[PDB]
Amino acid sequence: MEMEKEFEQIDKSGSWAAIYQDIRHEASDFPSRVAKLPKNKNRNRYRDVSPFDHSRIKLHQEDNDYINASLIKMEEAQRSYILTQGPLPNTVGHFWEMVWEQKSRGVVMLNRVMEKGSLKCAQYWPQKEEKEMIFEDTNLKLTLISEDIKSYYTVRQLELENLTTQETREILHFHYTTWPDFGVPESPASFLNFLFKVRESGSLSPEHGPVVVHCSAGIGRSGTFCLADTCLLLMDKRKDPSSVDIKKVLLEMRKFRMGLIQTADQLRFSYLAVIEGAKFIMGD
Repeated sequence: MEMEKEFEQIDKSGSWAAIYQDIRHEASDFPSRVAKLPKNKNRNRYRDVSPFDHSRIKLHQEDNDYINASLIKMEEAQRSYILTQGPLPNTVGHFWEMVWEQKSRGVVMLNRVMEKGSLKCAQYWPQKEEKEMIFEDTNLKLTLISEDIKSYYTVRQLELENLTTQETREILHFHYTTWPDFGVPESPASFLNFLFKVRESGSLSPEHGPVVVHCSAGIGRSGTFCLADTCLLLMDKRKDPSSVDIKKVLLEMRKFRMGLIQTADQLRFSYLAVIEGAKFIMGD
């Protein structure tokens, strides 16, 4: 069924809450035993958001290999993503260790450091060229190279140096700065423009490791980003684009991380973004 008609049908009948609860009921349940070990309590932001054991990213250290992060591997679309929580005061070094070890080119951030008057993640990158950051627990150095501030997003060039080997790499930071404190955006236009800027950079392409994408918990806004990207690519690749079923794609992604898409409003917004984005994919 053409999602655009499915959309109007759900909208006229006002059944978004019912559709969304169906997804919650059918979603996969896999173990997350490592996340729940006592030694990892200060590595999790939220008690009820954990990576599954089978898909969690492992840090390359013998001490403790745990980070709250998951690999979402989309086989038909030929895209992979790492979804993670916003870094905590005690996990900023782990976060950049994972970026290094997984050979990522881009980091996508969908929240502000403070929202609703509370801290939603650590200030984990440098704000001035001449004030670099050193993460002593993981032996990394991070320097701000340049910053481009636009009305709806900011893009930063960063240098990450492995101090053990003195290798350096350029990392691109894509920061969507205008998601509202409550609810979802009224139009998907600026979110789609942002997605296309990330694509254009190479950060989603198979010559690099998976993009790292986060918000506060790494499931709501972060799930909207990867869901929209994968659905648009499938519409490009298939003979019949109307065969792409956004609920089926979301359930496939939920095999790899729990809770993706947190509200019925986020589900509706994801439909809207794909419907409007397709009017470029099909050739306009």
